[PDB]
Amino acid sequence: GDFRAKVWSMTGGPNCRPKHWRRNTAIAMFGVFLVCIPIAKLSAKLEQRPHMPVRPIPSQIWCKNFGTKDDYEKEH
Amino acid sequence: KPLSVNDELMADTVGKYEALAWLSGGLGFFVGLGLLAVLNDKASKVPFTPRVYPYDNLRVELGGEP
Amino acid sequence: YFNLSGLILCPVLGSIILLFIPNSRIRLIRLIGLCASLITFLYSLVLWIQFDSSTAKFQFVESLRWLPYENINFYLGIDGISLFFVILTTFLIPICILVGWSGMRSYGKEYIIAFLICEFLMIAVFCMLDLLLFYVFFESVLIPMFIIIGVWGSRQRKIKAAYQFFLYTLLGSLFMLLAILLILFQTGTTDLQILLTTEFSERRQIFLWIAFFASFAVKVPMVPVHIWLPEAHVEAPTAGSVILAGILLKFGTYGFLRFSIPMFPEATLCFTPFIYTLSAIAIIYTSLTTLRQIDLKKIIAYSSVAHMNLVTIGMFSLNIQGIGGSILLMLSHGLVSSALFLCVGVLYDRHKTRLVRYYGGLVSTMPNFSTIFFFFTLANMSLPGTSSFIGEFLILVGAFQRNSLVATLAALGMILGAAYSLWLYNRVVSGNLKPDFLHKFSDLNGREVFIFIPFLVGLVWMGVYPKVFLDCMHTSVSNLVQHGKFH
Amino acid sequence: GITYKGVTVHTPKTWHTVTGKGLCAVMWFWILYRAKQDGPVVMGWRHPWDG
Amino acid sequence: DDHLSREAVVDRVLDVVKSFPKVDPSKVTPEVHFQNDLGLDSLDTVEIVMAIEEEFKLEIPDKEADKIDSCSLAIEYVYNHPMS
Amino acid sequence: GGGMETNKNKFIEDWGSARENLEHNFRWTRRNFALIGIFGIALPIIVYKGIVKDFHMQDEDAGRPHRKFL
Amino acid sequence: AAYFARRAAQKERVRILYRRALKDTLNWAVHRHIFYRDASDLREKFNVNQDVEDVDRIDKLIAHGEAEYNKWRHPDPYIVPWAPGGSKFCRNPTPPAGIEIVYNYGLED
Amino acid sequence: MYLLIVFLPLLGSSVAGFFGRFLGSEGSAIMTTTCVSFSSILSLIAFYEVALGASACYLRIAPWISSEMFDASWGFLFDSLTVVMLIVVTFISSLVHLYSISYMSEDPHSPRFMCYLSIFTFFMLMLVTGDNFLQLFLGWEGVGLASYLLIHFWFTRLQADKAAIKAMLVNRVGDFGLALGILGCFTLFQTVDFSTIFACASVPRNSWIFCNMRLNAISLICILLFIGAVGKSAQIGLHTWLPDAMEGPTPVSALIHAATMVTAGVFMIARCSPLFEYSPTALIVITFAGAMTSFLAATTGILQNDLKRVIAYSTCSQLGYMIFACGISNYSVSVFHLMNHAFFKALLFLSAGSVIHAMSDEQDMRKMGGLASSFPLTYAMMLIGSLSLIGFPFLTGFYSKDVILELAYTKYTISGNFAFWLGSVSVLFTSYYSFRLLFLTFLVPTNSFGRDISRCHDAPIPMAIPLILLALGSLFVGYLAKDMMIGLGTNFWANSLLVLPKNEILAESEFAAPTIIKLIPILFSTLGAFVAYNVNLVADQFQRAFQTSTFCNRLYSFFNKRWFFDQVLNDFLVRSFLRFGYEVSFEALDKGAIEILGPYGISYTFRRLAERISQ
Ligand SMILES: CCCCCCCCCCCCCCCCCC(=O)O[C@@H](COC(=O)CCCCCCCCCCCCCCC)COP(=O)(O)OCC[N+](C)(C)C
Ligand SMILES: CCCCCCCCCCCC(=O)SCCNC(=O)CCNC(=O)[C@H](O)C(C)(C)COP(=O)(O)O
Repeated sequence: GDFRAKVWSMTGGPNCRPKHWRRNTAIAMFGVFLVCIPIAKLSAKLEQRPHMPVRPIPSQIWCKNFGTKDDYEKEH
Repeated sequence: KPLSVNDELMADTVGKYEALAWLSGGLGFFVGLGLLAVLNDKASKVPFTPRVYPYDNLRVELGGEP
Repeated sequence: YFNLSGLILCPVLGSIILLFIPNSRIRLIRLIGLCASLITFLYSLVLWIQFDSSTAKFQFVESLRWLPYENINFYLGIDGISLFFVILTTFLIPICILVGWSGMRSYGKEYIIAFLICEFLMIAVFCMLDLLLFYVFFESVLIPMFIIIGVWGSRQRKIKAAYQFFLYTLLGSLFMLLAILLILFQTGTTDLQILLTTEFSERRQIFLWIAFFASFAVKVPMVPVHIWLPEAHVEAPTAGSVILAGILLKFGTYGFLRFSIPMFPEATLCFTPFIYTLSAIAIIYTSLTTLRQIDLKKIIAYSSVAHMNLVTIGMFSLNIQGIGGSILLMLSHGLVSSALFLCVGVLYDRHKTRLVRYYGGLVSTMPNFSTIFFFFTLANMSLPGTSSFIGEFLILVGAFQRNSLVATLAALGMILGAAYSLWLYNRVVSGNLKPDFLHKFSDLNGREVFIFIPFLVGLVWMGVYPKVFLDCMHTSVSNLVQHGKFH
Repeated sequence: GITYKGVTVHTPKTWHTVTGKGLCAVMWFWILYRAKQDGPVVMGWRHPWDG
Repeated sequence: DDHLSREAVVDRVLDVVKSFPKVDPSKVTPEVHFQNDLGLDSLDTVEIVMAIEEEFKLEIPDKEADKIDSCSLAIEYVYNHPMS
Repeated sequence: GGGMETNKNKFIEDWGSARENLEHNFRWTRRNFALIGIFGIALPIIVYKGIVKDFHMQDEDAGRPHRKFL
Repeated sequence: AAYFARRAAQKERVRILYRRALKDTLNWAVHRHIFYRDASDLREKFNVNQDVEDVDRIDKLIAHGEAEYNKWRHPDPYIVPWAPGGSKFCRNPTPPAGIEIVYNYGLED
Repeated sequence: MYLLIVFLPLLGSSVAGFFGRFLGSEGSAIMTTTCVSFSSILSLIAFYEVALGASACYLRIAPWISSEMFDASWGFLFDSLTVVMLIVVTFISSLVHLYSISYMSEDPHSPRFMCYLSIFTFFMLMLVTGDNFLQLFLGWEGVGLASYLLIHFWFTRLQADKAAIKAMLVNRVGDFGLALGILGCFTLFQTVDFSTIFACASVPRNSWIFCNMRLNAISLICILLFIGAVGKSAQIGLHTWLPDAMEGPTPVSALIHAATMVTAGVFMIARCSPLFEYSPTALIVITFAGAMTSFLAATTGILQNDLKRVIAYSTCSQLGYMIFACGISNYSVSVFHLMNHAFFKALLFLSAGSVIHAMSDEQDMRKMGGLASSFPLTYAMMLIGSLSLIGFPFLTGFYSKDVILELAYTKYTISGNFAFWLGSVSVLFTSYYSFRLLFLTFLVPTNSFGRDISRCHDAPIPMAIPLILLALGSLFVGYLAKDMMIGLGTNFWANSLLVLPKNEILAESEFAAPTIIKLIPILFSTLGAFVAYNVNLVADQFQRAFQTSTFCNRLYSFFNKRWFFDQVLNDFLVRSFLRFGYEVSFEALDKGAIEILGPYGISYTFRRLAERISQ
């Protein structure tokens, strides 16, 4: 209506369409990509695979905890 | 038009007790079918003997005494 | 070296400085009061840092003679139980000061002075290790709160509510004072560490425990005496309700934790079913009465009785899950409930009404408020990822281990708690607008956005990683679990 | 768009009709092909190789 | 997505009233009265109002559904209604 | 209309005042007596018996004698 | 007054009953090909009773007709989606007019 | 790479909801769709790596709750069972996100809808990838919160708010049951982790004192967990929320209630199988509840006229089938049917929404007809979905429902016979209402209005790609996954599912029974299709019986009004509790009774006492 154009909301409001949403969309991907890098690096470090894979799996490129917990008798 | 004191909480062809009777009949259908299933006694009509596993019914592999 | 002396003297200096400042200088009064509150909060945060979490001995102990023969004296000390209470009671004061920022021109200097005297009195309550002086500062809070309720009340009802609250507090206080006197005469002193090493005859445990329960149960309203809380709470300023619910409701439970659960281990066991019975029906009755309330501040005020009665189930379970998990609930309640009264205070300051009927459709005109209000609605209804769920679940696992039935009855509290919490939000926020009643709106300003920020951060930080708070208490709450036990 | 009495019906585009017919034909051919392979098995006429 | 003009409404309403067996389609003016200009039964006015209702896909509340007794009123009602 | 304050209605305001001034509305009838003597005098007793018996049955299962909860 | 009001009010109640009965009949008979005979019979119910002229017997007939309709009525009637009680009702309503939003509400001095 | 699977939807939601004002209605859709699609491809590599490579991964981030021994850390467990749920949930979520790009093309608040969808997907991923009972509970209640938020996405409606609050109340009773079960788990094993509980789930053979009763420790825990499963999966006890929850958007129905969050109970039962296997008493309850739910939903769904509501009862029946398939202690078949249904029911909802959206949001089957020529694609897609649902031979719904039925036949026990009978009749009823929905919407002579037909437009590209993918799934995925999941001696599940050697009847399900039993579902489906055709396409329409028989009218009302559950349950529980809130607790206990004996009711006699001191 006439007054909903004077209300500020994080989501954007009804029928929101900024003039530069293309540029903002590209930035948002790059920001999501930058914050996803440490999450991926963190995941590859704290992950444990007790069983060796049947066939070469892509996770052996970065993950290094393959067949490490086989000596479970000395776990903490 | 003064508001009612309980003005905070406000199937027309049936009443609460009549619909409760209908629900009781509907659930009694399930109860009667269960009683019929009991009366059938399918346990005594099994066509095969109970399965028997080796190594004393897999006692060791199921956590039994070694 | 940060000790308990400076933390208590900071509000004293803050209140004295404003005492001799002309009232025409309204800006200077607000700045000095806010600065004093913030300095006190930082002092408390520093006191957290240097807190040892491996000894059950009281830390940062300070002594000041009171009687000429050192029979009773000012013994100040904190442990893993009362540290977070001190931090919370120093953190809530700057928020209360910031609440009345715009309208402060009418209140004057007597507002900040009253709140600073309040902070002075509540800091010493959680730090006293003397039974008598704990009572002296226990009942010194009445005068500032009496003044706050009466002078700056909303309607003419302020005279009745203040009288009722004062009378109830007095009747509890003197019946406790008689027990304190009997303990002093028999034992000889009133030091807590000495009273925890003195054997009490079994006949005297029941009488003293009942007398202590009389004063504490009023400030943790169990069942017969939760009729002063709604009236005195509704007839209070926006910042006044934050103090009453944030801290003043934590005296009863803290009093139980400090002076009841340990000084009488045998009496506590005998009265455990009694506390379970009162708390179970209080959770059921209060969470049900909340559905049929029409006042915005009278619904949240009934959301505290159910939550605070869930705490007393945890304390009397006498295990690490129970006692340890009950502390997190009060810290969570001190933040969730006090944040809800800020949300109601936001609505009341703009539109001078509290009936839920007048409110509706605010999601389309006040979206930031709706987002913030919804978040604290989720916290009030024990959602995981919030500080309330951690305390709520830890109490349940602490009581199921002792009695499966009481944990079952208390589990229906979250059934009813999630009922009115969302149903209130649907009425107030969601729905269609009513331009006939109210038509002018304004979303949260800079103060309201900033004020809610520490509540938002401090509610998920405790809700996703409560290990920071828990590991600081296990050494202190485990020594509390067993006192008379030696095996 | 064809009008009979005032009301008109917009003819669907070629892409929709072709895709629908193709998917239906694939479903029918798959059903018949499966009936050729293990149709006797579910009928009980012949085990896979059990007997 | 544009509301049809009044004359477009007139066309459809007059077609609906014309396509009736009891009426005589010789003279059907937009300003006619069902019980005074066409000489119909009292009940068949309800049928015509209904047939108008599904013809424009609109639900007239029953209170003033019978208030429509002339072709003039029907056109005005189906015009001033925005959701039609 | 340059004010944010609500246009309060007489009916809603009076209804809320009546719903908040219910303290002086008892007549001490049999309905109130029966209600407060059942759902305020018996349910607490039933619950207390429930917890006491739960403790007793927990005690007997372990073989320990009953605890004097009085 | 009775000759203009006490009798004519029933002449409107009968219209209301006919409308509601016709809508219910269309609701029960889903297919349009079957609704025609049902509606014809429904009007034949009314068209046979037109022979009456005295109020002493018509009123109880209207009462009985309302009683009958109230019990053969469809449990789940058909409602236009944007009509009240429909599925699309109040989906994205037009915001009310006259509502204004103020800025700089709480500002010191 | 596995943390990215869980946290991409969270990041997409946190971007599209916090900075949607800069992205608009298009950037907010792109963010969530791209994030969920990348999570879906990562789930595909996770399936190639864990399920097929047979190397499960266990990932612990940080401790969440650390009491003396109440340790429930932030752990993620990816095994064979978890990965199947991942590739189902995330793939369906990505397809629903793509569908909503074109569905929510004219709705104003599209970005918030996509933010809600992403947060729901994140909560479901936390549910399925849960190492503890608390992270599982975290997801189990976050999924309910997300469903509540999405049900009243149109907050202006009143029915949407009522449906959302009813769903929250039912899910809250379910959460209470689940919380009691979790409390029971910790009291026995002093842990909430799945590995320790499943390792030590056989030793305890003791009895507890629960609510003045002496019960079995494991059986009580299993029953309490099944209460929560009933609450979330809309079973016999607590199911009224699901049919009413259709007031939300169609993509909400397709994802929130068809594929996911109704299979949450089945997934929790299947995951806790190493614990449910040692409580034979609980399995009987599960079987009975599943059979009752399936038959009741089948009977209720045959007389509904709303297009969306008919499909909801189909979902309820399928969930009942999965539940008593779990009750026969055959969890592999339950998960197989879960994954099968998550395809041809999402397809059904999406095609129904495509019909509704093009028909100016017309939801009544009495006002549509002759849409087959106008909507070729969607008619074909709904035909495929319906044929899969009824269990047409050599199709996705044939490889699971038939196996479930023949397994129920060979469970020679009292509980098994009841489930077999109800599941056999439910096949006939399911065929009947599925074919009635197909006939009335598409093949009967047109009953709609002129305006709806004039404004017709078939599904565009964004609403057709997910449809076509779901059609290919509902055509081939059941056959492809038949061998790995319900094969003989398959090691695909590895240690995800435990079936004790005693209660293993999979081999006898294939060759121990007459061939007639293996053909009962097909015969009943054909009978139901014939009945539906003869009652809808060509019939004298003897509905005059419904206008002359009092019993027939009441019988029609019984099936239409959900077996009189909503009316009876409301009046006898909700209204009673509302009265219990005011007329007693507020009116008598604390109103004046405390006041009259308190400080001013009668204690004000000091005015009548102090004034007398002048004597
Ligand atoms: C706390 C643990 C669980 C977390 C669950 C989070 C679920 C979302 C909770 C908040 C949702 C918002 C509901 C309250 C506001 C109701 C809708 C609203 O008004 O919000 C605004 C603001 O937009 C939002 O909803 C922002 C809140 C949600 C986005 C932020 C969520 C970030 C991710 C969730 C939290 C991350 C961690 C979760 C896991 C612990 C949107 O307004 P519009 O859609 O534009 O339409 C309103 C009409 N008018 C414009 C005229 C006013
Ligand atoms: C769901 C159930 C479906 C419906 C079932 C049947 C329900 C009704 C059953 C009973 C119906 C009746 O017979 S009773 C309804 C009619 N009964 C009569 O006696 C008609 C006498 N005539 C008049 O009242 C006037 O002439 C008038 C009609 C106004 C014409 O207006 P005009 O003066 O200009 O001609």
